Amino acid sequence: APRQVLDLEDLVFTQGSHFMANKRCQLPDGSFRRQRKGYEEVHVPALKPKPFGSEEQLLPVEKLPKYAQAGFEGFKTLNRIQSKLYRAALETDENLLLCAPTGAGKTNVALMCMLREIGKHINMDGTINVDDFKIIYIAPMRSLVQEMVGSFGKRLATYGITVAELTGDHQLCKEEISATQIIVCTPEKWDIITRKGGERTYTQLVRLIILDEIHLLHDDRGPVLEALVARAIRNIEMTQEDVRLIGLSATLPNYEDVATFLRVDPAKGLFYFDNSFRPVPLEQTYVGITEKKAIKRFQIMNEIVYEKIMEHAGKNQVLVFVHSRKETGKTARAIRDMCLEKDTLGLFLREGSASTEVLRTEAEQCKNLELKDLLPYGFAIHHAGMTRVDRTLVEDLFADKHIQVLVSTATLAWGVNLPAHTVIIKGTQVYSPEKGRWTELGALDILQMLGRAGRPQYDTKGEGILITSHGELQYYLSLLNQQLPIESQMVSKLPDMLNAEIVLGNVQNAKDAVNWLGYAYLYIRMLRSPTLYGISHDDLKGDPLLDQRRLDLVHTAALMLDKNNLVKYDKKTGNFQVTELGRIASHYYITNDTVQTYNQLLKPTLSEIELFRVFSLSSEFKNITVREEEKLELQKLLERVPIPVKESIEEPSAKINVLLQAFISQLKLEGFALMADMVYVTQSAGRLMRAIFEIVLNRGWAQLTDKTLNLCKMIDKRMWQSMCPLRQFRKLPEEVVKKIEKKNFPFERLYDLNHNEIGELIRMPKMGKTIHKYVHLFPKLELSVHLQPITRSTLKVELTITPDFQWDEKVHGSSEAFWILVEDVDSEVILHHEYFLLKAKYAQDEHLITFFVPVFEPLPPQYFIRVVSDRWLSCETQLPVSFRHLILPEKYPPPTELLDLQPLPVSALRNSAFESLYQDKFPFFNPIQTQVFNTVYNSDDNVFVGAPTGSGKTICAEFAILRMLLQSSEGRCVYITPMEALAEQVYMDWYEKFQDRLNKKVVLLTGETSTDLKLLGKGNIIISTPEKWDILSRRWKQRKNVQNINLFVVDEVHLIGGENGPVLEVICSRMRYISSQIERPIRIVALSSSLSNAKDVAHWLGCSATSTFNFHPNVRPVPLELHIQGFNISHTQTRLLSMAKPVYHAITKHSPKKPVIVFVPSRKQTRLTAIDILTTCAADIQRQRFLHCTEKDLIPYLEKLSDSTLKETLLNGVGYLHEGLSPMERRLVEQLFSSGAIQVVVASRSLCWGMNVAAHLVIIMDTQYYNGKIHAYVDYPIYDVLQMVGHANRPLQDDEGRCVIMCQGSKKDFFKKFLYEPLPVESHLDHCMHDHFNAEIVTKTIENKQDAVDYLTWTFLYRRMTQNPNYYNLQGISHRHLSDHLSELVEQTLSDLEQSKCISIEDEMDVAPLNLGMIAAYYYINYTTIELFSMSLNAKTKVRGLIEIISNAAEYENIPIRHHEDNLLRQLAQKVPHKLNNPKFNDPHVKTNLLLQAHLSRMQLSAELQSDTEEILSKAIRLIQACVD
Amino acid sequence: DDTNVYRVTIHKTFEGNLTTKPINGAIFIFNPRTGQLFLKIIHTSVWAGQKRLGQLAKWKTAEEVAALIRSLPVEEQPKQIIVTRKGMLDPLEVHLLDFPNIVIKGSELQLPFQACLKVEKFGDLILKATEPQMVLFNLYDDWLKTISSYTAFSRLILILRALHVNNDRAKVILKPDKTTITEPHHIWPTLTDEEWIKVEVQLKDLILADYGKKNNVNVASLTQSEIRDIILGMEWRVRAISAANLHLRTNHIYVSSDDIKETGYTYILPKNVLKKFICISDLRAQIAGYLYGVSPPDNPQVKEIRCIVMVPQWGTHQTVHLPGQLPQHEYLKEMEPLGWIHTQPNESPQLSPQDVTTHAKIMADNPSWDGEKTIIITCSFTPGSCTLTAYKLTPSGYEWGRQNTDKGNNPKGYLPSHYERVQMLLSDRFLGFFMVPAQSSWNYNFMGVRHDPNMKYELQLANPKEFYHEVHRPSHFLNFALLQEGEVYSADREDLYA
Repeated sequence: APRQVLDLEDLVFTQGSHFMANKRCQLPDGSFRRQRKGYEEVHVPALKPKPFGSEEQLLPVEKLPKYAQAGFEGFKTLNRIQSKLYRAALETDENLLLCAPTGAGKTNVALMCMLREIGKHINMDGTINVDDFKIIYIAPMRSLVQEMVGSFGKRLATYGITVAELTGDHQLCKEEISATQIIVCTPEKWDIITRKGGERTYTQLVRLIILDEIHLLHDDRGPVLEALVARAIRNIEMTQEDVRLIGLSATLPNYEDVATFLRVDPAKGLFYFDNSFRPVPLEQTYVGITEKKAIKRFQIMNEIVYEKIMEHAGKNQVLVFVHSRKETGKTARAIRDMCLEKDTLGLFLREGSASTEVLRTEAEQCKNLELKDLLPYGFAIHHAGMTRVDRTLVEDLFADKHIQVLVSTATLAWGVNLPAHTVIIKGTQVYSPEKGRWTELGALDILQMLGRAGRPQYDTKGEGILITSHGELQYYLSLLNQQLPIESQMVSKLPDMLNAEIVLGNVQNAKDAVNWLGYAYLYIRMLRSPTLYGISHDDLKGDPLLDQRRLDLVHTAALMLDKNNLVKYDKKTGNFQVTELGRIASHYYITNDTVQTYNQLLKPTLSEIELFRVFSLSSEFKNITVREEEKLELQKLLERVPIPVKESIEEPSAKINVLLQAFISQLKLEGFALMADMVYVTQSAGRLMRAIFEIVLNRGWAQLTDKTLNLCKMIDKRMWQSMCPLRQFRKLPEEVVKKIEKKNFPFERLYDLNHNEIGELIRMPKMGKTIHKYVHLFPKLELSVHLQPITRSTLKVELTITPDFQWDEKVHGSSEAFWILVEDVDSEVILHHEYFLLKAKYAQDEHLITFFVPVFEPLPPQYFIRVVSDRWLSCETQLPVSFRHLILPEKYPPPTELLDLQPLPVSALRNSAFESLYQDKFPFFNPIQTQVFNTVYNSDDNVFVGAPTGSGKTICAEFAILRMLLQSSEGRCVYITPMEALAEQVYMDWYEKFQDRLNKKVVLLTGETSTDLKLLGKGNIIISTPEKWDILSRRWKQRKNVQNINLFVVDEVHLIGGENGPVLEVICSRMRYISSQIERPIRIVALSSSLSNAKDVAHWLGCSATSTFNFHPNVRPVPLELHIQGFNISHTQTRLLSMAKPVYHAITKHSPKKPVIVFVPSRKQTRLTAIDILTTCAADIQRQRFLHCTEKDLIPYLEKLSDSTLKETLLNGVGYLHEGLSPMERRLVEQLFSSGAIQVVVASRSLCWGMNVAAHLVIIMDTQYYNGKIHAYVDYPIYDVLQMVGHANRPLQDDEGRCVIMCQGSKKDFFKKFLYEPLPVESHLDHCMHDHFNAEIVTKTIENKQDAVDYLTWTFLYRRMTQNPNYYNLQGISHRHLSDHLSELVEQTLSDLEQSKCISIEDEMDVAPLNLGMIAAYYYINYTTIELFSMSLNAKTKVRGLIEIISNAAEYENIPIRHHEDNLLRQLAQKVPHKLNNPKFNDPHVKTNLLLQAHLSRMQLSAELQSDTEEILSKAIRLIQACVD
Repeated sequence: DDTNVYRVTIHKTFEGNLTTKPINGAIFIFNPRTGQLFLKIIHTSVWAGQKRLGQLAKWKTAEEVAALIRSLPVEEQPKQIIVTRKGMLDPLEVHLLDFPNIVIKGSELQLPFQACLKVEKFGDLILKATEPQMVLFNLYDDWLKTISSYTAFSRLILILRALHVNNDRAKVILKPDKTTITEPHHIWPTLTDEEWIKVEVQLKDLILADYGKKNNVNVASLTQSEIRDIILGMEWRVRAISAANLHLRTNHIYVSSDDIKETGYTYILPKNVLKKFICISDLRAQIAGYLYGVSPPDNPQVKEIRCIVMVPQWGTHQTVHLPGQLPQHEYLKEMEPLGWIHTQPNESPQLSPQDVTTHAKIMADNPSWDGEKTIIITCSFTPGSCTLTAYKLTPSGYEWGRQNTDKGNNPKGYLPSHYERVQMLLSDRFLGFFMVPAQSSWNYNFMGVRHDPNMKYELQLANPKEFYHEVHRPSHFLNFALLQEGEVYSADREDLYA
């Protein structure tokens, strides 16, 4: 039966923390009730403690765990409760629950559970270094949490372990808390951290939760604690990693049910106690006021307080609890007036005239506070309201017993530990703007105010006099005794709970929603007594397992957030879909109905008057009202604002707006009511404005994002950006800011001045120095940028940003966060966005970010790139993008048509001996294949074939290869792939295709030059690599085995766009050159993917219009559906953490019956990703799903396992494909994945070139990679990832493919721009010319400057020049512009080559080779390497110096250094033989030096560096010989 | 009172449907002390082809008040426009920026201003209205001699209520005699002092008694508050407020089309820069900007303004004084100057003598720009819209504006032969950008101490902000005289967040 919704309004608790859920009270031992006029007074005496049992001794720090006693100095005698608890607190990871009176000493029990959790990680030669442990300590209050952090810092520094407090913004201070141990925080702190994602980046190492004073569950704040508990239990049962759960609460019922919700054992994990073990037994008195008029009650309270004052006016201590801001000093002078009018009675609080240090209290006369008239008497008023140090000066003489009467507020009970004999608390209520008016004070608040009566040292038994209501004193006395049951407010934020957990992804469907809603403390509550929870007994028994209640409750939150656009799904699916707006609201803690109002009010035209009004109408404060009693001053409050809300009228909207403006101007509003309204409103204002800002920026209103960044800065700093900049740095006075603000002097010209001139504006050289230092601390980012045209409407912008102010690590702190936004012509909407998060490492250095922005039909005169910090005030840097002379490339003609001819069978070619190795594999050739057949077989022409990876380009080359073999037996053919893995793999095909079947010997090029020259000439088919095929045969003139090549094939011809493609480009150029020079017609067959520039590729490489055939990637054998999946956080760590859910979910969703290859950026990421996917599938009880076979079928292949990781990962069916495993291990895993036993494979990003096992589903996750060369993230290669997406297809079975590109927000846009459209091919000949130019100048084909011009007339730049001259930045496309471009380019190239001591430039026309030039040409080394060798290698050098000279070579820096590796090689070079002077391990020069030292020392390294040293030595030989020469 | 602008009638068809025939409507405006009524009656020919009817009559009323504000003597241009009908306030505040210092407001206090068509004269004349026209009448016509404007308003309001209630007992009161006639040139019956007082008693007792017999009330025990309430009704910051609607005006353009000289140049601009420029201007604060453009290949008779240059200046009601040193900019290094342009609060079909004078004094202070090839584009703020034109000075206007020292309103040497037209075209194919000053932004509106036309300042390839931007009003934004240590007072800074 479909779920039936319930009206979620009434079934929950109204006005939390005052519920009084029990229908009766209980009397204490000696309670006495006196019924008087105007008030009934009930008194209860002190308790008699529970007697210590027989054979019971308390615990000092001696017989305790030794590593625990450290830091417990001075404390020889603990409280008996902590003593009895410490055994299990130190010996058990069981979940512990304590219920004890405030001051019992459970604090040290949790402290000891934290010390033992610290001792859980310890060493012999190493200390409690906390790289293995972390804790989350949720304390209830800000002042008490701060106090505990401050104290436990020093107490806990004994091992050097740091306790930090949680206040830090998301990304500014994250690596510092990563540099922190147990984090002390609040429930809302933890909740916001979890909705932002802060908990999982630390998780699996934070094994302890320390909840103190969880009694606020009955208060409305209970939702956060309940969210914490539910998420904790659910995620723990999914992760199987344990965690200690230690909750401490006051003595009240429902502790067993709360322990149940906390997964706490009552058997050995329960600690329950009543008020009997109290520190000082409490004698309580409730004075309940039944008076009808508050006009009588207000003075009756003064009179009764005067009575309670003259009672303890003897030797005693009165701590007065006042509720209003100035009530501290307002309760004062009332006792003074009573004492004064009493005819010299009520005063004289001392033992005489000379005694009790009355001269001290008088001589302490001057304080900035009202101590002037209060200190000479014994009664004083204390608060943080008055001052900072005056609280200290009051509390000092209070502890000295010189102030026996002190009036303060509940911030005192929230403050430090200071004792008092007796409490007198007036009011019992507060002014709460959460519900809008006066409310009964917090339960935890009243327990706090009663937690400071009675000292452990001087005071024996405490008392209290609380002036409250006679109706609420029943609840107040059932609170002071164990009679208030601890209930929950869950159903209140159950909507925010649903939204948050749906954005968090632990609950997708209604099934997971019921599983999560059963995780609340409300679940045990309803399970044990739905009575006050919303059911009658008949239906309760009819739905015993709460199945129906979780079917009802969840549905309401689901539907409400669905209407409010935080969810979107019908009753059909049940699976949740959270969007950008729901995300912004859930992450920035604004209400979901306020978020609905904001989505509906947000428009492109939002002015300031309307923006602030929309912020004031937010549903966060539906309880704020506009009272007349302050509406008189509200007129002034509207008068002092500079921006007019005047569309708003005198009511809560305008009152909130004018309160915003009055605070921003720092304007004084008399009424405490409006003051409190301002407090709450502006407290949530940052959050609301932040959510609206993220929303409107992602929606693309650039003007709205500018207004919102102005509002965000102004609400952060509580000021206006029109005010002096240095007002955000606390250093220079308001006087100095105003001195700079008096006259008209823009900030933007404050930099160019001298130190004296900077102050000479107001004529004060006394400031010039400090003002100058402030101007040098004034933040600035500097921007250079380049524009590169790829397509007509599509361009690229590459920006370099450097900090132009030296940072201040006390002000700049950890890092600088900003937004760089690419904007259109007139800058009304934003085009794209990159959020810059720059650490302390990268200041003053250029930041090189590359992102693509398009254009459209109306070619614009200039676009924009704006870099402005998040929090900064008046600090921004814009960057023009001038396109007035911009000419983009030619619109490329559309694709060749996909015509329909008969599927050609494999016997089509009349050769049976050729059909043999074709027919038995695929029954029908692809459309592209049957189309190419005619021109590729029955002709001798040069072919250029565009078809995306997976359409059969190997067959396009093979038809022509068989054609050449049919043309002649002894004809030659050389195929070239610039990808070494692709060349070896296609050689793996051709070896069985040719040697056994066709007998034509196959040879794959090798590094050994002699060996490769010999290799050619024996085989008719030679596969090759670019360097091996260029360096050799660049001088082919004499080697007669080259000019005889009747066929040359080239695989992956689009690859020109990337670096190191100039080798293959020059190789094809020279191939055609020899094809003309040899007098023989030399065929070429180039196969590549779809490219727009295919026409020019053909026209250059010798193809005509009809004899060219280029097809798009949309014409594919098995068409693929690709998707872009975003995680909106900029931190690559956060992205990789939160992408795990989409990968497993996609395995289950798109291809639950097909294999899944998950490509991740790193090799070690492969093991970790298999672990994560396994921990995501194991909770999904249908576990071990990636295996299709029995248990014992794997053991014969698992016997040869090396890493225990790989064995178990294959056992769960995952398996990883990387370098560290053996080649036979790669063979086993490939066999498993290709055969279908392992339904999943986790592959490193680099393995997408040599993937010899096909697949059905591809998940390219975290397309970034952390390159150590810049020590920063970078996009995955375009064509590599395109082949990766092609690697998910099984032509035999699948009818379509599934590719999921999981990428960030900015890194999925480039996907949408480059993936579904094909990609052209670019020519980098302008950059990489000198190397091949030098080789050919030596080889005597390039004989003069004009000869180098002739050389230019052959290459790929020659093609793309007038196609997109904006790529090489050529200012012209006409004849003279192209002529001058070629001329000057060849000229500067030959000039630099002759300056390098490589060539001789005579007459400015002729050129010839020299010693160095010939050396380079022969040894195949870069000109830079040869120049450094020529300039360094001198007379007296030795092996050591030559090692560094050869290590700093050009071809030696291509090897990278990975993440956090600057320590391994550092400790290695600590004991390495030849030391260095100021080297950084992030330079591949010092890295190759370290590899050389290690290889010379014959010490075994880790594989990550072993591969590197191998690659080094495999190449160093040519450089060695050249340097000896 | 736009209650009467919308009118229809229902009659039974042969189908069974209640067939609707639209009828003559009218938007009424009243002024008490003028005793003045102006009813703009449109005949039923208006709503023949327009699908929407109610909101259509509302928009018609708003645009009608707009054009009436365009036609009425500025001496009578009022400060506030009070509206009986709420929906007027929106379209009125959209269209009445043509009186931008005229605020628009609705009345919670309602007036029987439409039901005063229960007089045979006005109602009959409204239904007999044969074409569109606004007529006026004198309501309290006779009272003002020995009565007050205030009492005339109170009396008309009460008698109007009584007429809207029954009008039959009201006719009994208004024609209690056969010899007492009403002045036909006046609206109401010309009665003596005691006669008008007795009529006040009649209308007030009518209101009170009908109120009581309707509400089953003891209407004699009601106070004077209930009686009065029932009878009479129901019982630069201006710039910072108005200028924010500059985006709504952009999408309403008028390009002056008239006789073609057909020999000179024709200026074609992309309208996005004009939108953004009226957005960085205001309703009265006139913005000045120098145009830059290209002539199309093989199209010398066309001059497309493809870029805007904003240089340091400020703008006032009728003039705009721009930098005498003119713009140098690489983005326009291959460009030419086509002249100047200004936003305008006031609407007339004559090229400003001050503007053309600055133009000729710039073409004579720099001969690079061609005088006949220089044009000044005025963007006038018409009723809820912008109307754009571009006029050019010949040698006649050039001499006038060059030697002309006094830039008064109608100086000695203004002439109707002085200025000349050029035709301009909006275009949706190509877009440019704007370039503004370097070390500050364009706007020194609030800052006159930093103003000069000889000022040294570069131009920058970037976009501008609105007129009232937080930067270019440095006066009020830095206005802060604060007592700091008030933050220690009320030290309850409970945060609990982050």
